[PDB]
Amino acid sequence: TAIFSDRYKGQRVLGKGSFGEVILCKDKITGQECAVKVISKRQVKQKTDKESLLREVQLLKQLDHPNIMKLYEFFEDKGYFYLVGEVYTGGELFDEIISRKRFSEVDAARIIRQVLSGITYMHKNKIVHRDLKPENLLLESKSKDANIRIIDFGLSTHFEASKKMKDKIGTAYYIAPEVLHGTYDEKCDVWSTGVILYILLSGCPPFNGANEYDILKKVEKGKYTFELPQWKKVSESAKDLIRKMLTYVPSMRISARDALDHEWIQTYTKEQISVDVPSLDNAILNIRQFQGTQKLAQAALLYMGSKLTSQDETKELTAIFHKMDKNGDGQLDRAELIEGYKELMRMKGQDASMLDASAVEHEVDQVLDAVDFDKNGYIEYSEFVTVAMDRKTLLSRERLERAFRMFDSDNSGKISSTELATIFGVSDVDSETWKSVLSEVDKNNDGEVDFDEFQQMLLKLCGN
Ligand SMILES: NC(=O)c1c(-c2cnc3cc(OC4CCC4)ccc3c2)nn(C2CCCCC2)c1N
Repeated sequence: TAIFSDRYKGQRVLGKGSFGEVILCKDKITGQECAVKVISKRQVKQKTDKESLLREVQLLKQLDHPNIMKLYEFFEDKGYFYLVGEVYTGGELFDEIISRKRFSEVDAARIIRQVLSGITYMHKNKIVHRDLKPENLLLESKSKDANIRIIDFGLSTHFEASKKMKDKIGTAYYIAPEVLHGTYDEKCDVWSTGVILYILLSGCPPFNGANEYDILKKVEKGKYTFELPQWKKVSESAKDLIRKMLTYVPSMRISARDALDHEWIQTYTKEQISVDVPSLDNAILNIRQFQGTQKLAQAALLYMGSKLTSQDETKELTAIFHKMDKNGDGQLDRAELIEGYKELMRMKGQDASMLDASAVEHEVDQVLDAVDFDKNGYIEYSEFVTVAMDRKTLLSRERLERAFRMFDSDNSGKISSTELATIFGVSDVDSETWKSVLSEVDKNNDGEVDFDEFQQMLLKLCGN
């Protein structure tokens, strides 16, 4: 029976998505590139039986639509599921939108119709997304006219979502109230799209709050308004469609297919009237701020997670090498470093990157190539542990710095206390807890932090 790494080698990590890591992979015979989502059975519960999931996979492989991620293969072993799909290189939709000089109702209507078109297809095949949100909208290439490909259609029905805030951050804004209460059908995906439409035309979520529970509460009540200024530049036709997508009771809410037939869509995507239509400069400003904020809270949580993983892995790795070293010499040699590093993976797992014994050998060699002399030599294990673990983290430590640079749009070097309150609110860190931590790093501060102080705060929030 077939095995994933007999067919694909890993070329590099693309990142961290719902339910697992996504790795850029390459067929060892054809040289075909693919994006491979790797779901750890230890980290994720399954909601269905094996049978039901194999059926859903078989179906998904046969579906085809230009706005839906194409799935090609599926594998399973002891510890993992490997979902193999087409690589897209244009990145998250909202990350491209903030890079934009001009945005109008026409740009929004082209995007929305892509999304609706992909959904209506999937609904005719009886597949609900359930967790539709901006992160699941990838652009196909780095072109300007790129198609939108919706990722993750079908996963929520079979895998139990993380309760960890590092993984659920951003979700509450887009969830349909009926999902909250348990009785949901395909119409939930219209809601979520309705929310994404609202955000596209105003740059503010319709249901908003200081922390996840406060967001959920607005959502379950289902009230929002169009009274903010930027709703002045927007057509009645858009607000009407939003209204019907944000209709509380699902059976009264418009279907995806009927949304595609709505006047706003008819009008704004006909690709004639575009030259005459205002750019929504306020909305795009608000999205830039919304996005920066979301990516910073996300980087903070990952960085804290990575410091904890690192602490855990450093001690474990050190224990494996000590127990290996009958020399009692603290010296260690290459084949053993690999053997121990493998024994680490054995029990930790955690590493989509280390999908085979050969991935490991090469990571050992890269560590040794940053280290001193004689790759093949008898080596002192403690110094190797330091460098191996730094390598693992600093991608976090780097992404953290980068997301703080991006968030600091005016290049002041600082984030104000109010900005922190927002950042920690979205990260669901208790106010008293961070204020407390803020006071212990800089006991003289005046309500703003530099990057080094912000980093020290997060270190103290993860037990350091
Ligand atoms: N297809 C790709 O190009 C991907 C993917 C991605 C996302 N979801 C997937 C979901 C997949 O399978 C499930 C869809 C039905 C089963 C298979 C591959 C996937 C790849 N994430 N990513 C990035 C991951 C880091 C965050 C940016 C997106 C890609 N570039």
